[PDB]
This record gives sequence, C-alpha cells and structure tokens, in this order.
Amino acid sequence: LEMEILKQKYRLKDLTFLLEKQHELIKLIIQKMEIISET
Amino acid sequence: LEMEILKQKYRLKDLTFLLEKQHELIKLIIQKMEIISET
Amino acid sequence: SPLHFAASYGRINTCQRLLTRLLNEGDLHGMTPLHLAAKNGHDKVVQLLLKKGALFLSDHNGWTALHHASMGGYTQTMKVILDTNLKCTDRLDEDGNTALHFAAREG
Repeated sequence: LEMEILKQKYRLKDLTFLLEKQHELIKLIIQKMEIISET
Repeated sequence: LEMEILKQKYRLKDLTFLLEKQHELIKLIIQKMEIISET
Repeated sequence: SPLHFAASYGRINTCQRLLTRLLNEGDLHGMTPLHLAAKNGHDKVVQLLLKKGALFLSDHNGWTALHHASMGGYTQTMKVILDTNLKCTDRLDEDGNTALHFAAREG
C-alpha cells in the first residue's frame, strides 16, 4: 500500500533528523566533558 | 512500491550506521566520565 | 563493586589503580571482572586483567569470557583472549554451546 509506505518514509525521515541532532549533542558532550581520573 | 521499499531500506541502513556510531560514543563517554559523588 | 563497575564499563585507569581474591571473584550471576570486560567489549581492560594472572573461569551459566565476547561480536576482545590461552576456545556452556555457537547465532 502506497499510503503506509509513504507515511513510514516520513516517519523515518523525522527519525533520521532527530538522530542526527542527538549525535551532534553527544559529540558536544564529549567536547565539553571533564576527563581527569580516566585521562 | 519496490523503489520506495529500497529507498526505505537504504535509509534504515544509514540510521543503523549512525546509531552504532552514537552507541560507541556513549560508551566512550562512560569510559572517560568522572564518577565521584555517585561511586 | 568498584572493580566490577570499572571492568564492566572499560574504565582502565580505575582498574589499574584498584589492582588474588578480587581478580577472580564473581557477583550474583558469577561474572568475574574478566567476564564483564569481555561482555562489554573492552579489549584493553581484558588484556590488563589477563596480564595480572586472571584465570578463564565460568559463570553461573557456564559461559567463559570468550563466550561473552563472541555473543557481542567483539573481535578485538576475542583476539586478546585467544592469543593468551589456547584452551578456552572449545569450552562448553550449560546447554552445550561454545563460543562459535553464540557468534554464529548472533550474526
């Protein structure tokens, strides 16, 4: 069915956008994080 | 329908790759993180 | 508890500072620090634990550190394990599975 496939593709695109934002946030966490005992 | 399904499969593969990279990054965060008050 | 946490999460500097009743002691599931380090795929922690004379033991389900590294597909941890003791490759779990069985089943 075209409807289900296209709605799934929209959901997957939104998921990809959110995961890219999350990846950038985690990279920023690593950038700003304090590493002392495990340096 | 085949073209849409293949495009969705490619999107899912890219999402899997990104999520594996994110998982490795979060594991590294746990590796290097400071744990003092919650030891 | 601190050594188990550090081994399980790959905090190697904590492992070196904390280090043999502690090296080969399990938890309520029978997992030694080597078991947890292999399970989570920390080949450097596994290598350090092995150089301090940790023995290849079995947990409550009979799994070896090589069993736990194969279930997760951690090839580097498995290489570290296999280049020290060539006698844990064919150990048998409680249901008769080996490390090869888990690696093949998990893809």
